[PDB]
Amino acid sequence: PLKSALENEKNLKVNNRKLIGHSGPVYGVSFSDSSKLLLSCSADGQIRLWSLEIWACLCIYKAHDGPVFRVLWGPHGHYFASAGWDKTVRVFTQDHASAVRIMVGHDTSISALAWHPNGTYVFSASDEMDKSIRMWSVITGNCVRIFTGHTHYITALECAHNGKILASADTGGNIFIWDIEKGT
Amino acid sequence: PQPVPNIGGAGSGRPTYTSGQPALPKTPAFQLEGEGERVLNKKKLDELVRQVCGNMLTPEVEESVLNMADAFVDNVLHQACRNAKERGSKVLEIRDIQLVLERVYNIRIPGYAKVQPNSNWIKKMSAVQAAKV
Amino acid sequence: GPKLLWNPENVRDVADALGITLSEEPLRLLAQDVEYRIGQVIVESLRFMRAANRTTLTVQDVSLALRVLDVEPLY
Amino acid sequence: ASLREFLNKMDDYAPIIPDAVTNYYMTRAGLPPPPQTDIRLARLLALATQKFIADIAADAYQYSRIRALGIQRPGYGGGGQGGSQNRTVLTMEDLGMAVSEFGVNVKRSEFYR
Amino acid sequence: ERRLKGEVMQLPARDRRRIKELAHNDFDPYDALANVLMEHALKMNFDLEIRKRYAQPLAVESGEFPDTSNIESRMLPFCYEAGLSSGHAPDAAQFMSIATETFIKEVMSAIFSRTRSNGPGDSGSAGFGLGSGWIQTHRYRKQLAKEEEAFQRGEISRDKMGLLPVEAKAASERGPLGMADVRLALEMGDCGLAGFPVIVKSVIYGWREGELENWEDYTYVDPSRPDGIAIPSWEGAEPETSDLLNAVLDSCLA
Amino acid sequence: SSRLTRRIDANIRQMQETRKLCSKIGVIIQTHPFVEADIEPHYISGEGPVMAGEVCRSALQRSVAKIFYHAGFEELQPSALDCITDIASDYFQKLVRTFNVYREAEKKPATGAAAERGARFVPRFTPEEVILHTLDENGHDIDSLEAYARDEVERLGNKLAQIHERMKGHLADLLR
Amino acid sequence: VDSDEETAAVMSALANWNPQPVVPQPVFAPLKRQYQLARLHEQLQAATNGGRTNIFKVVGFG
Amino acid sequence: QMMYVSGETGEPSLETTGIIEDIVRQQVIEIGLPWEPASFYSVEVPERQRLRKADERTKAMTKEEYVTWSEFRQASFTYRKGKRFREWAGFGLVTDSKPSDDIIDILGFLTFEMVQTLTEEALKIKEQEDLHRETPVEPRHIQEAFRRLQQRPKKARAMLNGTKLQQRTQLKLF
Amino acid sequence: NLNQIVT
Amino acid sequence: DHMELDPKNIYEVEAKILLATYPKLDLEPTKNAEETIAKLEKLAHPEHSHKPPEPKVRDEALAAEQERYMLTLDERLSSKLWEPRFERFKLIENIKQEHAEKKEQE
Amino acid sequence: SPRPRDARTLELLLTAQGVTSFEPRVSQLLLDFAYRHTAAVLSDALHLSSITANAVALAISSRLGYQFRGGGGGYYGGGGGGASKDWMLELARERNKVALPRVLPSEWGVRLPGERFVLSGVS
Repeated sequence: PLKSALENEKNLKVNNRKLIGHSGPVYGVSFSDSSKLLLSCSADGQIRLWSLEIWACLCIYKAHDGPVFRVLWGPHGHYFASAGWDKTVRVFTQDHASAVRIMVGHDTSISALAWHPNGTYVFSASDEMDKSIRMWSVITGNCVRIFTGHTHYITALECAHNGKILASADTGGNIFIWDIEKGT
Repeated sequence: PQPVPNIGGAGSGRPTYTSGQPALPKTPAFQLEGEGERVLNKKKLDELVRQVCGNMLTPEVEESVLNMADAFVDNVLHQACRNAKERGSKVLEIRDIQLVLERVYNIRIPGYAKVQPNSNWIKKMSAVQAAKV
Repeated sequence: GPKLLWNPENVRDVADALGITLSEEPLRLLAQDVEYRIGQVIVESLRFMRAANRTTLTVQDVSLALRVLDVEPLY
Repeated sequence: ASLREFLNKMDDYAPIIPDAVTNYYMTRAGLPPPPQTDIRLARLLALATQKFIADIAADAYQYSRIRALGIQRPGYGGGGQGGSQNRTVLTMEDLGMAVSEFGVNVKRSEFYR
Repeated sequence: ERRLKGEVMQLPARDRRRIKELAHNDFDPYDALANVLMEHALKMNFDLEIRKRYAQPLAVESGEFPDTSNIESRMLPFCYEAGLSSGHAPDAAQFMSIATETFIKEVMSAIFSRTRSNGPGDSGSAGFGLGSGWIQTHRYRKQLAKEEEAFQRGEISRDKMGLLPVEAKAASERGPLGMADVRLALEMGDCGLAGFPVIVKSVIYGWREGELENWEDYTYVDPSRPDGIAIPSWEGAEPETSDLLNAVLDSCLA
Repeated sequence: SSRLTRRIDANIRQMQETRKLCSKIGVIIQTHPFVEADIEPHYISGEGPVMAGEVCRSALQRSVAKIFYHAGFEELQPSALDCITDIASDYFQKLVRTFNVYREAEKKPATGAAAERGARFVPRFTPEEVILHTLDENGHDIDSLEAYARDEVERLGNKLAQIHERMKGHLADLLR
Repeated sequence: VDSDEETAAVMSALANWNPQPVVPQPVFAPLKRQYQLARLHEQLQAATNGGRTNIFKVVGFG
Repeated sequence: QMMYVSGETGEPSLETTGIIEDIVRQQVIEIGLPWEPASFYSVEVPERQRLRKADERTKAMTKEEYVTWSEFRQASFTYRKGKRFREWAGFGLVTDSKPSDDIIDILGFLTFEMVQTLTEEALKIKEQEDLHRETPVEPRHIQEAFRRLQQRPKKARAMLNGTKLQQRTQLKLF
Repeated sequence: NLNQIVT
Repeated sequence: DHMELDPKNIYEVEAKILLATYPKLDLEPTKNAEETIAKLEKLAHPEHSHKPPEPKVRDEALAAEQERYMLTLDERLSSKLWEPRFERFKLIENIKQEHAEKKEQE
Repeated sequence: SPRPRDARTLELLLTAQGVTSFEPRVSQLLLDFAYRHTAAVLSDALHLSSITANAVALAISSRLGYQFRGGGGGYYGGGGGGASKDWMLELARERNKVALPRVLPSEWGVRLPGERFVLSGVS
């Protein structure tokens, strides 16, 4: 059974639950660093934060024009990032209603996101006429590395636990393994 | 005779010796009342707001409204001038502005003065109907 | 102009419905624009389909693509 | 005419829309179903939907009736043999004529070649 | 892959030829970007007249709503851009000013009607008349009806602007229109700004209302609360002369 | 089941009976009563709604067809019915979204008596205002809905009963 | 008419499709920036005499 | 005359009557029952503020003013003016020749109400404008009244909610 | 030669 | 080639430039939130360490009236109640230079 | 079974782009969309006028002011809303100039925004 903190819900017997409140298709879900908080993003253009102890929404974030495609908690779970249709990468903290960092420079929609294990860098990938991967610093908001070579739509990004290697995959069946410090 | 304006492009009011004059020029417009236009243009928006809601805007909304007015004018004029040039005209007329305003924005201002199918379409429809029975 | 995937006879039929007579150049221009709009719709539809981790295209994806482009919906 | 009295009289004003449809579409829009939402609010929403549909029906029946030279309007392809007997048929033309007043376009092609 | 052959061979030869001819297209040099890129990186001298469009302040810069004179100043460069060498009709600027006022009034009315309630009634000379009005609440309706009947009997008097006591009381409680109302109204529809995406994107991407004033306003996660939330209740080198240089530069900028 | 859900079935039944009388009069043909079928027994794991799009769309289509038969039609084109069903689904979702948008609005500063009590922020719209704004935004108001659900269908029923009595009298005279 | 060759040609042609536009897609920005940049360009063109004069030149070592 | 009956006792200028005539002409050019419940069947069997203000003004009127009001009440576009009205409205340019007289009577009934509504709204706008500053009606008041009369009920745009589409319609017939 | 451009 | 840089090669070029500007990065990971807080404190940049901005904000009469009255029907002085660019003189100088050059040819 | 041309063509084009399956009613949706677009464009071009190519181009340009601000355009291509890149760069410059918020280890993961911006008292 799943447990609820509400007095009326004391000793309730169910092992699955529903979170309702988005108005369009949901495209991302992210557990926070037991997990207490959930983040979701939808085609309606909003980001929602849910409590898994009372099973209700706490806050809505509305910094996007158009659909949001991906949302991700940070490695330790206070900052988070989001990206979608309007080509911009946004970084928030759960403390503030407005995004604290804006990342500009992709020429197309964003299709993948990833964090660095130290919590100070982010990775993004775009599609179509601009199939590149960009590395962003969170202190300044600028781009520090560009990786090029993919010719198909990119589906996944992943950084190694040692902070030195990057991996990407596309719809052609290839997986690219990159050195981060050399950019090769 | 009829008062006549200044033409030529040389300029008027220059205190020099290049005097040249018309038989009867038109008196320049002037006012000596006390209520200037530079101040009434700063209350026109308040007058409009009074009209609709029947100051009343924060500093951050008036800026957006003024941007709206600028963009509307510099947009309608651009479309209307090209439309006028399309149909073989050397001047801009109210009809072009009216067409743009009515077809792009649904705005109608009073007081300033059909398609049918041809035989091929009818033949195709007759063929389809005959096939359907 | 280029070679067109869309047949100008479709445009000629549409103009027939409204009693209009077209020349060659405007006909080719309209056909080219229709082809380009079809391409745009397909691109957006595939974007929405891939955002959901799928290889099957549904009517919902096309409807979302039309909604994002400011097009009047079809029912 | 108070809202409290109307909501208290919701027993007599329930629409013909089943509760399952109401729950499904409320969930799609983002509202949890009447177990957590008041049943009267859901009934009110369904009643508004029924009223809207009945308006759109009364028009398009008016359009069908005033229609009873003489060729169809392009862009409303549909139908077969045309029904039978002197019966009133709901056609694409009348529905399009009616819903154009609500801001909806339903135009299609008649043939495809 | 044996079904693709059948699908392709079900097309008639004309369609197959038309499809195959696409290979003759000379790819996409996209050289047309150049003009766009350039946009970002005896006779009459019409350029001299056209360059006069940038010598007048914008409404946002001067703080003045556009009028007939400003629109007249704007018209002629547009006419010379398009090849209209005879200018414009004498009566066009007044028409344009009327249209601009109508457009702004429509936008503002649409925004106001979605965030306000309890406006003046149709008792006389004040209200929305035969246009679109606001919503009312039960208590306001009851009091307004009572006061209208009382005034008709001659026991009540309006103020200098012609409002009844309930209407004046309701009006006094309203405030100036803020950005939160605009943001809420833009979530309901276009409001007439479909052709002005920059205004909408400026509204959406900005700071929230009241956010910069209350920078350190925080709540906390508390599962034991009703909503799960707890509310707390070289000469002159730069480093040694930067301040003096900043003072001088601030004086220059004024 | 309600006073409104009833009397619509009565109106439709009266329409069918009078149409049978018309058929006989014209002769000087047979219709079946309307019945709604239910689903087979179903089980759900946990507390939540049944998310089956096909069955819900079919039930909505049945409701729309009943309303359109009440309007006065006798035959239909399948594409038109599909179009109107799609429009109805879109309208319902729009209405619910409007309610949610008004309910979850940003707060506003407190003033007057509330401020004197120490409050800093208050809800932008009251619970009554949320509902009134939703109905107004989607083209309705309490008086219109109450009139529709309380008087119009009853007036139609009385008119139908009068017409049926007149037709019965006409047929009785004709046979004699 | 070989069916395999025809299928290969048709699919290869359809895989490389890339339509061209009739008019370019507009790019949007605020009016204030456009007016300001136009004014700055006018002033700088007047100052430099159309590029015939280098006003940024430095003679000496400071 | 039509304006005079509707509470406009001043002397309107040429521009005001010109704009009013323009609006009325545009409306005229733009312009049991078949859809009753009896139509549900294939057999048919034969069966079997304005007023109060006007009254107050009339009471306040004198004998001569009342006589003038009564005489002016009978103004008409079409009465004894069939040829003039048909030429004015361009009947042959929008419809086949010689519509019946019933159409002419109905159009005469409608134009009077058009003018009356316009005048009554313009007077209220003028009074509200006069109050805030501290003569007859002018073209800008008529413009404001026309802008008010062209607004449509919210039921006609409910299907555009949540989207960024522009509403485009025809000329409303007030 | 991108190397020459960068240099 | 035509232009110095071909647009299709822009990204690659940009990439190389970045490699020459940030040859070293801080790639060592952290084990808990305290270490991340310390790292964010340590890597602060002055150019990105400002405070949030401030909110947007909004007798001589007789002499002025007499002066305004005395300026009635004035073409230029009335409007005021001045950046000389010498455009005409520069144009005249350009024309004179061009004419002298043309004459020298013959 | 009968099937119109341009429908087989649209389906073959979809297959060539990597779509392994699609619902039957996508082709007719696309065909009807093309019909509507053509009708609207040429109805616009009729009023600006025999119709020339300049009228068609002007109608297309006018329509491009309020719709079709998407597609897969890249460098200075009007996609994703059509916003200029310099404007976005200056907005980013304004935003990224502020210092990152200061968080203590005891409020990391538990602190929320202000009361004005959270969903309290909503039931």
